[PDB]
Amino acid sequence: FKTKGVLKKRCRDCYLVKRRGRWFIYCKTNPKHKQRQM
Amino acid sequence: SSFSKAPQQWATFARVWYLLDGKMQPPGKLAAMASVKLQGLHKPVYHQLSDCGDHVVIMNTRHIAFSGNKWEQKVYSSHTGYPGGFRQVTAAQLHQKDPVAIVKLAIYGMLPKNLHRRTMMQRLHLFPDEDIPEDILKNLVEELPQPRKVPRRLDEYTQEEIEAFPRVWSPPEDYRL
Amino acid sequence: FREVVEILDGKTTIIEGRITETPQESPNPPNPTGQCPICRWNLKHKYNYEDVLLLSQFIRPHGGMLPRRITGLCQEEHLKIEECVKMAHRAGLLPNHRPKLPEGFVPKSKPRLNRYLTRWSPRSVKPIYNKGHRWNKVRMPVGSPLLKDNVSYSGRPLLLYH
Amino acid sequence: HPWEPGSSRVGLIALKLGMMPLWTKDGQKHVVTLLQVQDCHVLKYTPKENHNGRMAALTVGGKTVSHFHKSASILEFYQELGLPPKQKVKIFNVTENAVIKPGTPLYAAHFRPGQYVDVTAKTIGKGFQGVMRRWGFKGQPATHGQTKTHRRPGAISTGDVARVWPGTKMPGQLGNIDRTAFGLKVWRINTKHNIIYVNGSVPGHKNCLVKIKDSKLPAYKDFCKNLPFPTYFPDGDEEALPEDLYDENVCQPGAPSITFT
Amino acid sequence: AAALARLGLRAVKQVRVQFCPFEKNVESTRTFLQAVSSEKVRCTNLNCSVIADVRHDGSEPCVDVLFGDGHRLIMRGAHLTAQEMLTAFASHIQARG
RNA sequence: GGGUUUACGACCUCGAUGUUGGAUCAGGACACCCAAAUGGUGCAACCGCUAUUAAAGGUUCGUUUGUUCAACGAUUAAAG
RNA sequence: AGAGAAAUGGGACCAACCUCACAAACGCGUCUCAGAGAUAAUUAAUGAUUUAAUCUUAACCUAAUUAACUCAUAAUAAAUCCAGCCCUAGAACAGGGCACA
Ligand SMILES: [Mg+2]
Ligand SMILES: [Mg+2]
Ligand SMILES: [Mg+2]
Ligand SMILES: [Mg+2]
Ligand SMILES: [Mg+2]
Ligand SMILES: [Mg+2]
Ligand SMILES: [Mg+2]
Ligand SMILES: [Mg+2]
Ligand SMILES: [Mg+2]
Ligand SMILES: [Mg+2]
Ligand SMILES: [Mg+2]
Ligand SMILES: [Mg+2]
Ligand SMILES: [Mg+2]
Ligand SMILES: [Mg+2]
Ligand SMILES: [Mg+2]
Ligand SMILES: [Mg+2]
Ligand SMILES: [Mg+2]
Ligand SMILES: [Mg+2]
Ligand SMILES: [Mg+2]
Ligand SMILES: [Mg+2]
Ligand SMILES: [Mg+2]
Ligand SMILES: [Zn+2]
Ligand SMILES: [Zn+2]
Repeated sequence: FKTKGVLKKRCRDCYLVKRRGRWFIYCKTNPKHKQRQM
Repeated sequence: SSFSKAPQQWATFARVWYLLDGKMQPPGKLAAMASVKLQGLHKPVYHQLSDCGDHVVIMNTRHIAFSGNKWEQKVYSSHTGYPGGFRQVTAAQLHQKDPVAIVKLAIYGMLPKNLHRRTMMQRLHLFPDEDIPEDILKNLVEELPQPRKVPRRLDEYTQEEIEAFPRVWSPPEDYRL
Repeated sequence: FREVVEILDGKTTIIEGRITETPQESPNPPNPTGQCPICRWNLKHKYNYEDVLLLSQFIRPHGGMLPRRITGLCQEEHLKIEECVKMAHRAGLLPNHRPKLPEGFVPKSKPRLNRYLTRWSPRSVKPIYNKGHRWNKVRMPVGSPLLKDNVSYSGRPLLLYH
Repeated sequence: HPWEPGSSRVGLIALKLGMMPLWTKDGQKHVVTLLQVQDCHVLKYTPKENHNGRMAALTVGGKTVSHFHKSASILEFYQELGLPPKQKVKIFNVTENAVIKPGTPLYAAHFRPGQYVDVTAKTIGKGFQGVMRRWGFKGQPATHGQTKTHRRPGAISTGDVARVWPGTKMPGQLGNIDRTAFGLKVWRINTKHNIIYVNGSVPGHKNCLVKIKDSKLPAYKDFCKNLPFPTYFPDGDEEALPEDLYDENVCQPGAPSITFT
Repeated sequence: AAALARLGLRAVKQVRVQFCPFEKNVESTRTFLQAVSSEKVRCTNLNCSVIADVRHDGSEPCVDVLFGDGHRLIMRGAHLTAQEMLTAFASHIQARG
């Protein structure tokens, strides 16, 4: 996970979901694309 | 009207015990009327130097209701005086620990900040449920109306009211719920 | 309404669909020329989270919302009704619109705290430990800003942050 | 009543005699403290709802004292009970099924060889002691120029706080306070003299009254199953216990002078 | 078709869709047939026999799956959605087989 | 965004707010050095590098130097 | 995953060693040190808006989960005798003993 201010999908398999009040770019193929909106 | 001096004085400055249901009621709206009745601002004979103050018995404190996300947001901060003794508890944790503490602190904050606050707080009786001793029950005079109208649930609605309410839309027969 | 039923008779699975009778719209609406259900039954800026008799018309038996393409509400009314159904579910109205779990109904937990006009979810909000001073005060949101257009008979605006 | 898994037993009030060495069969040498149960009697019983709402309270008295130095109320209470006055009076939280009738005697055979106990007593009071002996503070150097400071506490607070905190360690009373030693193992029970041999050190000076009870540690919560549940009744068995009940590892005085193999 | 291709249909013997194309409730069954007879579903297993029975007066569209566990899934689809039939068939295939 | 360094300003004190380092005692912040729970790695393993949460508790002994620092010796879970 | 040992710190204590020309104090010496809930980050189960999926600032119950923090639990917790004399109790005042002998 990388805590960022601006989330952006780095590939076509990244999905944006709202959990625990925050936004999260989750990626199953490339786990390094995990982003968390601060 | 044509009373003697001592009974007239007694009748005028007599104390009254009010009852207050706190089930599904906001603690601040409870504390408003509680503090008014505690100070005596409901008497046209009121004065700050007089001891005019009525007793308030609030029941069903455990069943109190908080608006919004206050149960998880509102914190209560205390300090034991010792270094490192600063505690901040969530309202939900404080309610789970001591049920009366929420409305107690609400009324304490709504009361005036003079030395009479402790005296008129001694005339406040809070109970978590409908379990009031007989000695206190035998003192009650009237019950104050609840400040918030509790809305009914869907199961608490009568079939007559449900059928009287119109169906605003028509679901399709081929849809599956 | 359509129901999917399954029949197991000796390693033979039969999936069947059964259509039952459904209630229709009331015959006399007050504004028949309105394209929208709410905005033609004149309930616009009238309902709230307490109006369960209106919020329960279009929801699934498990508390879920119904699609807009199936219901027919205008987008703003759909969002308002979605937030109102969320607030009712959080406040405790509509208690029979939950899934039946006979294994999970036995292990009782801490009693449910009574609440109403809850905007966020109780499992996502963090406690405000600082609370701010008078000039910079961390206000607590109450209700939704989507219901700011409702009719105010008293004339005072609704305090959405307190 | 029969024993239950969530039961609590009553305790005793003994006298700290002294310390003795005690060897175990593996060659190790421990130190035991001798607690003599002189006159232990259950004085009164307070019900659970009238004491705590969770567990009942049994009051136990210690060794006998003189009638001529007690007050009228204490003397009236002991006259109504039927016993001479006791010196130390303690309260033990027991369960509702382990209650005993007030006025019953309690003996050291209440505890059995091999068990863990809790021992409460007032520690040896050292009076108004300095900060170095009370809190273990380090002093200043002895002779490298220091002037009249070799045992002072030094700085007590910070300049910005403009005050000192309530938890400030400062000279004062040291010792005359109640402390509890946890998990002391019992090795030996002398039934003739009513003496208990508890492992290790016991708070308080010798010839002082000590409140002994079962160990409330979570590791020894269900040890009371094999012990006499209500108490030790010497007249119920109608058979005298041995003079000394030892543990399974204690080198008894009469021993073959164990040698390794 | 993709959800079936990512399922490993190797454990199915015969799938027959019997319907009448001149009815008003055969849309779901026709799309079910086209999804279960796609190219990916063909190439993931070549031992399966996909039959499309076309009648005129049957008036009851249905599907029958006999797979090598000795199992028979029979679904008379007159009001079910194609998506629901697909999910049911996929869940049953992944449960038994 | 913070107010740790140097500077800038000259607002409180010049009928006195005693000025560096050490000894004693430390309070607190977290922008966590250790200990704890995890995410990503160009993470094979042992070692690592980053990021998230967490401040109840710890954070060594010596030579030189008045030294804070700094170099060096031996360790520690770490020597914030 | 399973067994032990030790150090630090909290609280205590002299059977022995050591300081020890008072009977005591003392370390260099000895004894003991704990259960439940709770969470933040982060994982998955069911499931609509968005009849698929989706840990949910969607409801229902969910489970694996840091340190804090609270609570089980422990300590104190018998009021109006106190002249004098002792004390392992103490600056004073307090506190424990004074019938066995
Ligand atoms: Mg002394
Ligand atoms: Mg020294
Ligand atoms: Mg000098
Ligand atoms: Mg000197
Ligand atoms: Mg000098
Ligand atoms: Mg100050
Ligand atoms: Mg500064
Ligand atoms: Mg500048
Ligand atoms: Mg100036
Ligand atoms: Mg100027
Ligand atoms: Mg000056
Ligand atoms: Mg001056
Ligand atoms: Mg400090
Ligand atoms: Mg942090
Ligand atoms: Mg670490
Ligand atoms: Mg620290
Ligand atoms: Mg120690
Ligand atoms: Mg779904
Ligand atoms: Mg998944
Ligand atoms: Mg407690
Ligand atoms: Mg006395
Ligand atoms: Zn990606
Ligand atoms: Zn509309």
